[PDB]
Amino acid sequence: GARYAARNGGPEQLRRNLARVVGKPPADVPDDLIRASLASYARYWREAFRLPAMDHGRLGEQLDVIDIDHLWSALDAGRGAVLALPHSGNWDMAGVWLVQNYGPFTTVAERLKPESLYRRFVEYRESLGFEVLPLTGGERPPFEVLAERLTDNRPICLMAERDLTRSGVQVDFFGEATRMPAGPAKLAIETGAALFPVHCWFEGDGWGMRVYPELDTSSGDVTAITQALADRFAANIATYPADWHMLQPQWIADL
Ligand SMILES: CCCCCCCCCCCCCCCC(=O)O
Ligand SMILES: OC[C@H]1O[C@@H](O)[C@@H](O)[C@@H](O)[C@@H]1O
Repeated sequence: GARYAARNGGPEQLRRNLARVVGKPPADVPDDLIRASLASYARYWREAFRLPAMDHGRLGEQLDVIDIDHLWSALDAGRGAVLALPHSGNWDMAGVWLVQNYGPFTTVAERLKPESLYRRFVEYRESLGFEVLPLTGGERPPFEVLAERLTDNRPICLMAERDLTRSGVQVDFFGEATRMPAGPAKLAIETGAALFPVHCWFEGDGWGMRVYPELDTSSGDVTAITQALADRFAANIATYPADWHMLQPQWIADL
């Protein structure tokens, strides 16, 4: 019921999510923003098609990342780093930038059906240089392989603003209840890795990317950490609202 509806969407569900971003009823969401959001949504897929075929050496030299030194200094400190970002802009282009300026990083992939579809997504992201760990059905437990990368002073990247299963962390998101994955907060606690909020967007015909100051994981409270994670994502999504490709149900109430 809710698990099926939670993996559907389209322009109608997009309006309901952007309604929270702008703070207006669904019918009052600007028609120009919906068009910009669908246009941004189309661009990611248009780029995801040709991204494995482009000159990644060019992309790494010419694209920039705001406050990238936040990540370098944390890797210079031997701590590892957790990069948690929302589904905004082109994050596969951001990974390309990291593969060229640092090297391969690790991530997790939901085991989609059919398997052939899942196989294609692995190939796609592996052809970009990412390490893809199966969230289920794999050889090793995903949470524990990632923890090894973090204590090994390596970066992992997690799409970390949506997880509407029984195991999601409930947080406030534009004043309403949603659920986000616990992975990012739990991995910074258990391993001490630096937890950096990350945001990607479309800067004209280019790509905008930014690393934000790492969150305080001193409390060991997954909710308090994930809530600060939600606060940062909401602050960034509000700046580039059209570049947030959330056509799926996001908030608990819409299920
Ligand atoms: C310094 C900024 C670098 C940001 C690098 C972002 C790379 C993220 C790539 C994520 C690919 C996997 C997306 C879906 C995974 C899932 O289902 O959780
Ligand atoms: O975050 C997971 C989502 O990532 C997007 O880039 C697409 O590949 C979706 O099919 C997938 O469900």
